[PDB]
Amino acid sequence: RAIEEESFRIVDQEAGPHGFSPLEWPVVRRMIHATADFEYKALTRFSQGAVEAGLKAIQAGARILVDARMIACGLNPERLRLFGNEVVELLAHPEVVARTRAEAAVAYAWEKGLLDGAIVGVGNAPTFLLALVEAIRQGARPALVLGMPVGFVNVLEAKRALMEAPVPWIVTEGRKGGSTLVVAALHALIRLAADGGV
Amino acid sequence: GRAIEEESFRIVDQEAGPHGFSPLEWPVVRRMIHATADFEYKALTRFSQGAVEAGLKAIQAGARILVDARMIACGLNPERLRLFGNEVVELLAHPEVVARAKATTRAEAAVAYAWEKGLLDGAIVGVGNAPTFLLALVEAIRQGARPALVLGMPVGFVNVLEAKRALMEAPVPWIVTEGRKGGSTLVVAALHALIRLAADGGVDTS
Ligand SMILES: [Cl-]
Repeated sequence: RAIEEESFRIVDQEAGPHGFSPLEWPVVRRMIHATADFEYKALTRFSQGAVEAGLKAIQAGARILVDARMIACGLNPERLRLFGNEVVELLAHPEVVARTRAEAAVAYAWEKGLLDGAIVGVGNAPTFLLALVEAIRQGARPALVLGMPVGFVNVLEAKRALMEAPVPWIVTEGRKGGSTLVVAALHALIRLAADGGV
Repeated sequence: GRAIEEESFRIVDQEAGPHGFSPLEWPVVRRMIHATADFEYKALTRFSQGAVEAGLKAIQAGARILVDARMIACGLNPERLRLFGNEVVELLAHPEVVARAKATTRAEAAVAYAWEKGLLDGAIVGVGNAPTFLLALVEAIRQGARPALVLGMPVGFVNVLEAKRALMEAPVPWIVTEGRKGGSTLVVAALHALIRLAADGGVDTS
């Protein structure tokens, strides 16, 4: 229903003082909306041209590689079809499996040029985000990297690292983040990429 | 890999602080905080008398888990569902439910469907997304539905606060995240905590 609409109304109205470009506020709003946690207004950091990078990748029909099944099933298929984007839950792939399982996903990824131009969503595996910031140091170039691992170990470094990598990103500073934030930010990107950017 | 999780649980116990939870309730709250790195859940999480024990018992009975979102269904760990083989049923996205829905609230079809099919009795219900679902279910409870346990953790700004109140004054055990906070991740974490406690026969080995 329109509950979605009124919920966003309450979010903006209640958001308070926020400084985000017309294109990136919609991302933060959705994240706040999905968690009832206004602290994301302060924690969510974007790099230069993060959204455009996302909108283009999405429109370009890009592939969404995610680090958790919760993220895959969370992506509303009725939204993925619009630009027909392929979601790839690596860690659960039979090949990756057959062979930590986080590094096996990246390898299997650097072994097919998937990392290039793809939107990467990380909401759980900090180590995985490290097998990427290094893989980025080795040439791999994804369109956008959603660095939102939630956790207590390896999360600050993994994000610090990503905010230092030469690729577009959106991070949730600190220990906070998770599958819900990744999903929320993706649904927001697919929504704009379908609304022309308004 | 396993060590990291144990380590991470340690860290949450270290930074939790004074809390008013029981020995069986704590492992649940800890897991929810671990899953979100959000310490406010120590203060927002409320249990009903006998909720946890009601949960372990159902888990061990092989009780079904009915949820209001696919993220919850997929978020659950297959290896953990395997311990006591607890079938998971995603109602809101269910075929028949969506079918009935279109015909004539998809949240109403869900409960009505679940009830008619005899799925609510003995079941553990996980709500982290649809408030109107928790309201329908609560009304359905006043008509004779007896779920083993209900996790009322919808997140949001519309119908959320009242949906939880309607649950916290009902005749069924429950666990709620007070306020507007909650979500799929909280239900999954709470369920995983229940399964682990059950597997360990009610003893917090973590
Ligand atoms: Cl506190």
